[PDB]
Amino acid sequence: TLKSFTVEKGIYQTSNFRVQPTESIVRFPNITNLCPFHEVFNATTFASVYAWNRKRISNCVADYSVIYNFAPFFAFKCYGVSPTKLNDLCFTNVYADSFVIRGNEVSQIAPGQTGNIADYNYKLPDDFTGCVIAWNSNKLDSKPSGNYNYLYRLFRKSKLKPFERDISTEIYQAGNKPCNGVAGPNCYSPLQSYGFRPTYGVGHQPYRVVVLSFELLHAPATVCGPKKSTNLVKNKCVNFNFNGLTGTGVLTESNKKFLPFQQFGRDIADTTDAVRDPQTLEILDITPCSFGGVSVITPGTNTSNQVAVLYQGVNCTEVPVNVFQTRAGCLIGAEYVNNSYECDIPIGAGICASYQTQSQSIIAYT
Amino acid sequence: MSLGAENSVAYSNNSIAIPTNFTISVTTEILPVSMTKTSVDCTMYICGDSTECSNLLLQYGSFCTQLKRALTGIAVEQDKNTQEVFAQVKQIYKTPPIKYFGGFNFSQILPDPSKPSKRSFIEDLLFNKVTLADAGFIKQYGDCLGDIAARDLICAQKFNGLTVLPPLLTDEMIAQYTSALLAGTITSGWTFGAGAALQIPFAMQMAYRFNGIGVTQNVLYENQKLIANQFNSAIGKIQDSLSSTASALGKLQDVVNHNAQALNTLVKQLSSKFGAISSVLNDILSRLDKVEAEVQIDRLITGRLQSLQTYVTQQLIRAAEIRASANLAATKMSECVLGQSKRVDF
Amino acid sequence: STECSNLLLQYGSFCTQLKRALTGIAVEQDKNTQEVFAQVKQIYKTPPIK
Amino acid sequence: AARDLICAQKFNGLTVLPPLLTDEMIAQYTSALLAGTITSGWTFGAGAALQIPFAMQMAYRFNGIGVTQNVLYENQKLIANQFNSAIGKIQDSLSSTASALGKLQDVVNHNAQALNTLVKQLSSKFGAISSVLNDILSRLDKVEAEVQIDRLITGRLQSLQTYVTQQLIRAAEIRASANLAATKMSECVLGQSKRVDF
Amino acid sequence: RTQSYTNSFTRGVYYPDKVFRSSVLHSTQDLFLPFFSNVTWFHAIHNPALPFNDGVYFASTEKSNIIRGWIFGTTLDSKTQSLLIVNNATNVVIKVCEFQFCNDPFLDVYANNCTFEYVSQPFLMKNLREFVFKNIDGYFKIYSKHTPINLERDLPQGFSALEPLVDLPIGINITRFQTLLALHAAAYYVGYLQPRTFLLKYNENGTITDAVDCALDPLSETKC
Ligand SMILES: *[C@@H]1O[C@H](CO)[C@@H](O)[C@H](O)[C@H]1NC(C)=O
Ligand SMILES: *[C@@H]1O[C@H](CO)[C@@H](O)[C@H](O)[C@H]1NC(C)=O
Ligand SMILES: *[C@@H]1O[C@H](CO)[C@@H](O)[C@H](O)[C@H]1NC(C)=O
Ligand SMILES: *[C@@H]1O[C@H](CO)[C@@H](O)[C@H](O)[C@H]1NC(C)=O
Ligand SMILES: *[C@@H]1O[C@H](CO)[C@@H](O)[C@H](O)[C@H]1NC(C)=O
Ligand SMILES: *[C@@H]1O[C@H](CO)[C@@H](O)[C@H](O)[C@H]1NC(C)=O
Ligand SMILES: *[C@@H]1O[C@H](CO)[C@@H](O)[C@H](O)[C@H]1NC(C)=O
Repeated sequence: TLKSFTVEKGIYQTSNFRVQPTESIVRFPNITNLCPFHEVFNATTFASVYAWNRKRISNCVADYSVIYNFAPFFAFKCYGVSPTKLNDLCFTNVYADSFVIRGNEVSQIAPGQTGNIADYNYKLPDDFTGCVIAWNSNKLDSKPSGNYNYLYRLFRKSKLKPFERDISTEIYQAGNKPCNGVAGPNCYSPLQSYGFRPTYGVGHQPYRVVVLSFELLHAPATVCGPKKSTNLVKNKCVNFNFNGLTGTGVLTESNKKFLPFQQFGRDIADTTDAVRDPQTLEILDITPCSFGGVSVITPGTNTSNQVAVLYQGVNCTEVPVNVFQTRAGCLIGAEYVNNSYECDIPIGAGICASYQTQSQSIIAYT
Repeated sequence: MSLGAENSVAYSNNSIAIPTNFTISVTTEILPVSMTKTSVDCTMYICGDSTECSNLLLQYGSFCTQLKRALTGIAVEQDKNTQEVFAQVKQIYKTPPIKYFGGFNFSQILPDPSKPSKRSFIEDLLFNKVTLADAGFIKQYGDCLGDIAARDLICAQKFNGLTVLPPLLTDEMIAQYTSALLAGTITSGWTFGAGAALQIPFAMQMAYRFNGIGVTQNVLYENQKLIANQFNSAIGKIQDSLSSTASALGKLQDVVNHNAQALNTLVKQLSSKFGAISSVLNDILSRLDKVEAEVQIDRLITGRLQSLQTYVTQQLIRAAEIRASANLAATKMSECVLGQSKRVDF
Repeated sequence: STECSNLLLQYGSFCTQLKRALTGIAVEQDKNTQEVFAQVKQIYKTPPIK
Repeated sequence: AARDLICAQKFNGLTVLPPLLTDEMIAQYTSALLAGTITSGWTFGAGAALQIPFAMQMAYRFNGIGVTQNVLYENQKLIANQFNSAIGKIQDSLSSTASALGKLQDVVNHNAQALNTLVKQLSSKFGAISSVLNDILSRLDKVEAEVQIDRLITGRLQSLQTYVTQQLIRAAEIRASANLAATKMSECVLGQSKRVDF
Repeated sequence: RTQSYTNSFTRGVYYPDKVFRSSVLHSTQDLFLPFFSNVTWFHAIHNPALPFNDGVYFASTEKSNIIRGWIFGTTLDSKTQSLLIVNNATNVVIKVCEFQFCNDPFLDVYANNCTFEYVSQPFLMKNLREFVFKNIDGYFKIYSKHTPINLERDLPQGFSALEPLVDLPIGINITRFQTLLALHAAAYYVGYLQPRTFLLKYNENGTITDAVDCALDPLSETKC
């Protein structure tokens, strides 16, 4: 730590000791059902963009490796998460939103986009965490005579708020003369047709779009992926996995009075101080296991290679990663004598150390 | 605002004003000497036993080596300040058990053997009035491990890599030095500050002090009881002001409060995102893949390193101020206690 | 700009520290002037005979 | 006419606060110190002000430096003339040469150039596409504008922290000089100093 | 129906998140009811729709248990799934089913597609009750609290934080709302939520005890 082969007399802060974790604990809710992703990604007909269908997924175990088997897409484009880490952690509820657009408007299915679909049909919020899945459907949602079964809304009074729907079909008016239900001069129907043909270009093909919307855990978790639980131990520094969040610390029984809607407890530095176990409705205090600072007390290497080690701030019945107890920690390797001299190496609250003949050894004194 | 009462002294070219009496005044000057010694572990503050964060923290060079070096220099400088101010006497002088000094009554400033820490009454009041933060100079990890009542700020500081180091000289050593200085002043005069302590009766020493300000020494010997009574009344008024008024010791309370508030700000900075998606490092590591979490970890590392740098720079500036005040206190210890000063308002 | 304010809210309390430091400097300047010049308890004035 | 520097400092959030004591109050304090020095000597700094004729006070000052007081009384008009000539020389030097007051001018100039640099740092791009937040917010969408605005925020925050740090160091220097000025007020004006070159 | 006006008297505080905090002051920004506001007292013996503007505070001080449920929407005469809440001595079924009900919603003590049929404990048991409704990003949030008021004259002083009960997963374009009656009279208060910033205070048991509205008077801005 000094980048030198010879050290001088004094006390040096070298490193920190940390108690390593022994076991691992995974605590997940006891859920045995399977999530209906096959009925979402494999359907005969999907709904129109202005009337998009929302499916609520809950009380099941979700495996995301079958999504590639169910549908022939390329990119599993997620925003708040990653595709490869979806099977480890878990959420409260998952929503699936299904519609068919053209190839030009796939880029508008994104947080912070404007246009036709993103402003009048389907708007994503700015803090959207989830994945957007899009794939070509020229062999299913196209006809040689023109597919008119899918409609889009291009005329509206105002922009659409996130996750809103508009199903009402009224004659849009853009002038002072009222339409009064008659599509005449300055009157247009807001529902226009895609008109899908297989002879169109690659940017005009139908695209089947499924939007998976995850919400982070605030309520006790109803959907969680495939992971076997582990029995709970206490009063040991372990690695825990409580409903998707990891960490290292010591779990003890807690005297905190949680309200029944509360599942966690945070500290001032925004760290999970207390946790609620998902299997048994029990409150557990999380505290990190023992640590501290280590100071090495030495004379020069010209004098001797003997050292004394001060474990700073700890009460060393808890020492490991003569023995004398100071108020700066406790001292290992120096023998406390009942004599007083001038200070040579300052240790702590009135305690010094020196190298004295009376064989040579390191002594500590006041 | 008013600058003071209007006065107009009666000046003439043949008129003088000569005082016919006097008063003995005892005033109080309070000077900071040291501050709290702290140590910060970067690897636990920034990362918190995450291996990936440590591996990306080694890419930033030796910023924490010089942060640690600066904090160590401040910590040694505090003990040096206390040593320069208080350890000025060579021998621990003791007062003889016959406590008669011409009628001057030093019981409120000389120590007593009833309590373990042999402090005086005025020192007891001064130590009771300046409330402390009760920081990590006393070990508290056994208490921080046991969750009792509510979590303290000190346990949140300790659990995030911030530590308070105890001073080298304990409070009873400072009280021993102060008592030795008082015994040398009372029994010897100023002779103990320039060589060997030569004893002198206290009335004759006070007559030397009266000769030092241009007053003939028979004025003391003809007014000894009045001056002794005035000194005793002024000491009693210092007692009553210390028992009643609580705003006199604001400098040492400000020294305590700044060091508490800086560590509280350093703990509260850990909840910031600094443009990342989360302030929690394990959430970033679990929700994301390698590269995107590396980007978010870099954002958090840059923000926490900047906050730590700001703390260390402000600590260096405050240590410079404290060192200037301690140099002034050591000069006042040499010139007022160990001698008699002709400098005006010193 | 509201977007810049919402993005600046994510940086913690750097500006509270900057405001505190500037306030301390500003109070310290008035303390400097008071400690240099207000060394007299009463406002004496010179007699008209010069 | 044209936009001032102080207006451009004001429009960007930089404000200069007035001191607590006005210049008339400082002049009142200075005149009170002068009147107490002339009409009392050093007696007004150690208690109540006791009057003494100025020739007798000056004889006390001569007695304090090791010269007997008959030297003043036998050379009073010569010493008065020498004092008046030296005060007139100070008048001539202050009306002629203006290079003596460079310390207070440096105090003014440092505070001017620090705020000028802090204003001029708003034109820097800091790796973004522009230094204007409105151009970034109009040209780009939300994510790209967030990236460019974050770069500008980091640069402006760094420059503001640099300003505050150098202001703290300058304030430490100013406080040391003010402590020296308070000591010289206590020891040169309110008394007579035996310290050499003080 | 008869209208009156009453001071809010520092009421209408709810828990902003499901995270336990104790012995700490927290700063939140959410749709709150501002302190000392001007709420409206309605005496129902007689009714146009009350507008839903950025959330609605609701309260009732009725011992006889007459007020029972609401309808939230825009038109409320069929054609759109709006809301339905019935709270009898039996279960408390929240429905989104339209009904084509009359313009005077009275209950007698002598439809179409449906999505939500939640059944839970009785909401209704000196029985002052509190309600906060909110519509943010398609989510309908409902908060509630009961308080044993001693002197039934107006809205009391003190604090009683509101706990979340039901989170409906969907709701679009809530602009108006209405209440019900029960006959064999009613008296409710309506307050309006505004995006205020609050400084919450937690005790050692994790209960919200005091709060400061940061935009009420300059003393509260100094406290914030
Ligand atoms: C989960 O475990 C708890 C306690 O071990 C039990 O009460 C509950 O019924 C279990 N749930 C299921 C679905 O098995
Ligand atoms: C979709 O479902 C139908 C009917 O169950 C089935 O015939 C078809 O093979 C399924 N598609 C895939 C890709 O499994
Ligand atoms: C902590 O240290 C003190 C000091 O000697 C000791 O009395 C106490 O027993 C220690 N606590 C333990 C060992 O749990
Ligand atoms: C002394 O003072 C008196 C009264 O002011 C004045 O008349 C006289 O001229 C003064 N003495 C001298 C030498 O000026
Ligand atoms: C003054 O001295 C006497 C002894 O002569 C002592 O009893 C008394 O307590 C002293 N005064 C004070 C205020 O302590
Ligand atoms: C509340 O608003 C009404 C509307 O005019 C007004 O008459 C009443 O005085 C207000 N209440 C106050 C200001 O307390
Ligand atoms: C917290 O709850 C305990 C147990 O009921 C009670 O004794 C204590 O007074 C409560 N603290 C408060 C109300 O501040």
